[PDB]
Amino acid sequence: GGSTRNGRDSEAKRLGVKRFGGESVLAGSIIVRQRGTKFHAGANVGCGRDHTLFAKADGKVKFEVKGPKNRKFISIEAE
Amino acid sequence: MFTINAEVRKEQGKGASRRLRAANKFPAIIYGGKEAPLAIELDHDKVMNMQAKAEFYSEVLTIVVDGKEIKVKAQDVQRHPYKPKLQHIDFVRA
Amino acid sequence: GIREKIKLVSSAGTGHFYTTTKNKRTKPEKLELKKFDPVVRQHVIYKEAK
Amino acid sequence: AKLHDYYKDEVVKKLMTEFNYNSVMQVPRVEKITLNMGVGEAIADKKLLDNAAADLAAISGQKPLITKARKSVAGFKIRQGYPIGCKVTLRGERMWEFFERLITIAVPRIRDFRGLSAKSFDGRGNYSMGVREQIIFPEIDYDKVDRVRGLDITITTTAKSDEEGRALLAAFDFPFRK
Amino acid sequence: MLQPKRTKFRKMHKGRNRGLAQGTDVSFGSFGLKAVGRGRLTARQIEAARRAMTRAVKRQGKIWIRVFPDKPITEKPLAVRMGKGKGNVEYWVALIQPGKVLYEMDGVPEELAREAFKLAAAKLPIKTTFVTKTVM
Amino acid sequence: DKKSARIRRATRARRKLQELGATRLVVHRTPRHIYAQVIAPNGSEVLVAASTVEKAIAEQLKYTGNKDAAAAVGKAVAERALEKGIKDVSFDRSGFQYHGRVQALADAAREAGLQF
RNA sequence: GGGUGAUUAGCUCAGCUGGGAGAGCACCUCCCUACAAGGAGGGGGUCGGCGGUUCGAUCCCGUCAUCACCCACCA
RNA sequence: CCGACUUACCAACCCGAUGCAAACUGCGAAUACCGGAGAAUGUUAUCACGGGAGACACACGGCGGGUGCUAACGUCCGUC
RNA sequence: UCCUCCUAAAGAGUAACGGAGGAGCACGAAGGUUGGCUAAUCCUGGUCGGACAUCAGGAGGUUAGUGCAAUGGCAUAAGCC
RNA sequence: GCCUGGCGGCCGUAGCGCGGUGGUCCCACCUGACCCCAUGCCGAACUCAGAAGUGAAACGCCGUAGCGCCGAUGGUAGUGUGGGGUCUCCCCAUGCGAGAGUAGGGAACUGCCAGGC
Repeated sequence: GGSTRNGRDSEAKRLGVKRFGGESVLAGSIIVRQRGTKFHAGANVGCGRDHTLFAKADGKVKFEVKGPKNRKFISIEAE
Repeated sequence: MFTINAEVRKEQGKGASRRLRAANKFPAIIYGGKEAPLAIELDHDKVMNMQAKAEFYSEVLTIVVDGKEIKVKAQDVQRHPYKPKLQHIDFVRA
Repeated sequence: GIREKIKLVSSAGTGHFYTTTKNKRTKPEKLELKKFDPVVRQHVIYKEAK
Repeated sequence: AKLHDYYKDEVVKKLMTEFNYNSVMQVPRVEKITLNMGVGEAIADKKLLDNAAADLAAISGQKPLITKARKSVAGFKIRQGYPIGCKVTLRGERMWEFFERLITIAVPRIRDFRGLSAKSFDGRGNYSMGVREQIIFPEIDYDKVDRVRGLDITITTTAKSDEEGRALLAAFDFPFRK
Repeated sequence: MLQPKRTKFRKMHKGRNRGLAQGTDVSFGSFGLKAVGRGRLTARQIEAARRAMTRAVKRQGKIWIRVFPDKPITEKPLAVRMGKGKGNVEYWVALIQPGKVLYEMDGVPEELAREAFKLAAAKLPIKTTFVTKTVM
Repeated sequence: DKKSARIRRATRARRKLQELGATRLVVHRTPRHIYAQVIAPNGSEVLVAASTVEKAIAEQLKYTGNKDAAAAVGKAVAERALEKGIKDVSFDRSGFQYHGRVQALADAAREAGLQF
């Protein structure tokens, strides 16, 4: 050719894995270049159309499978 | 196919399968007929020479377990990929 | 490209003009939409698009 | 309603009180007539079929619809978002009011009338009773007319049988071809 | 001889053979030939073996071949220094493993099926062994 | 059916009023009867229930689907909600259009002390 | 093999914007005499193959089939 | 106005025999990788700022893959 | 130089002048919002429709559609009105 | 208890077809619209006053291997660790252990409440 380029996959890899947390703010399911795979639940209200679980808390991230089509939901855990 | 004898087994999987298949015994199972599955060990003497004849799969077989004799039929036969050897066998109740 | 940047006048006669990217010389369609103003900060009608 | 009040008791009794029938609402009834008029064939002139839908006030008493096409197709110069007809289709109240006007009064104005529907029944009231060029319904002071104007109409039911529908279309006066 | 007419991809991993795969049981007929080792199989070898069985059994019975080449493989036409991408595909190849039944027959005598598979086995790169229906 | 395509028009709004949580009023209507039933956030218990099936409407109203019968349930669910001490929370109308007998129930409840 | 281009009426091609196929010569036929000629009509195209992108693919893309030509350079 | 003969002739849709996929997924592991509470042993091993570097050219043996003739004291990478 | 689908081993990182397809702009609308809607394709039947239009019913199904290339999301639709 | 209906719990074994059945109560056709209101067309949605007729369409409940849907046992594949060898890969000991295939399941379970019996 020409070229097949290869390019890059870039960094910015997953943060929303296992029981962990922040200290002042946590975005416990934030992801790049992907949308509509994860959702937010509980009483704390996360982000809009992206449904990322956001919290202003010292509390840890909760992972659940809930409702119709056993969908992936995210919340804050009580301790 | 005249009556054969078997014994109950509790140790199982890979190493116990290969240690049973030591040119002396085979693993087998009996299932169906509204009763639970039973795991058994079978001596190599008769069963291999019996499965040489097509009547082994088209006519019922009598098996002794715990001294008591019951009727079954042959259903499936698992073989070895690189030697002429028997790996495992299924029987269904009647 | 061939579309190019263009500035709009306002019905308030502002010195500040509103910018968009829109064709005039080969495919004119004009623009009138109202936007935020820097003089009293309560919006003005940006119109005509030359 | 004044058409069904007769049909629910006085006729079609062989599917209401005779063998295998004890439920009186189990026989089919008329509710819809598939009257349609297209405009998307004149898509290169765009004015030829602009006011055709405004002169259907003798065959449909209802207000027309704007419509859109089913698929974008190049040899018909049409986009999916573009208008294709005008609907004017009668269902319910203005359908029974048209069933009292079809084949009841314009009987001295026919050209041949050899039987209308003869085949192509299936289960959904598939009785095609279109005119093949119109005869004009009796009306006050008309004097100028056009060529190749007519309508296509099927009295489609919510049914599954046009064998039982042949008792509905024999409960009222309708010709058939012999 | 023996390759598909359309392909989604032609540049492929050569890969290695696991020694297992599907096979062992005869199910198109009553007699067959089994691979009983590891090696490499081509379409020219399959055709040379087909041409061998048709001298032994002639028009008698039916003959089934459950085997067909596994991958396209790239080659360059002259002896050469490697580089500047892979070459092109003129043949397909398969890796065979001991449990693979290669050929099956039925409407023929057993002593003829064994003799025909002996004649066909002479066209193949490895030692091969005769197999029966085993009643099941 | 003649209800599933109506219920589909509330799924998004139900999930937005899920950000305020709390009880659901469950206003429901049929041609002959009008209903309201305050349910817990988990569906495991009810607070108060009122309908045009009650003796305090069924002998007063000429038809239990009438506009004044919806208002009569409105002032009945309110006097019960006030007795159960229910405060300012969102309204729940089961995919029905508010203008009509649903608004007649809601306005009669507002004058009877329902916090809406 | 590696590379740069192309394929439309019998023959030589026009038309390479993503919008329904065209000229000259021939063919066949009439007027002119027996005929090259002059004139007038009549007749046939998967516009190379197969998928893909699309409202739409001769046309844009990928890959073959065929054709024309350059390169087997460094010691 | 639609009929009859032939055909290892084809086939939506469904299925069995049969052999299959990194750029396919209507099933599906073992370990690895990280946070929090807590204990035991330790070379205080830690993380961070300040003074000084040197270095960014490497080979081999198992494990597992791509690449080559599953050739080469071959080659490109992961893993320890 | 920039975007990924694979190579990649279900931490990150990551190999071929390897394999496949793109960006250097367009969209005042495909933008905000209230309410409403459900595809392609294939089968049959229906007026002036003559494989094919206008439309009626079925079968079918995260096969349509979304500025633009792959993967991911899409019915509460982000698709269309 | 058994049913009629509502909004949920759970995220399908619960479905569709075929068959059985009710309206007494509930409910959906259905009655009437000229009325308060409306349709990119419409008494379809919605509106407003209902009960002449119906258990049909629809609807709830239920039965049943035609179809959709779901799969045990053992053996096998794969794998973590430590040891051995006749080492383009295999063995022995041992924790974990699929998927297809076979037998089989298959037409739910139900929480809270108003009313009918």
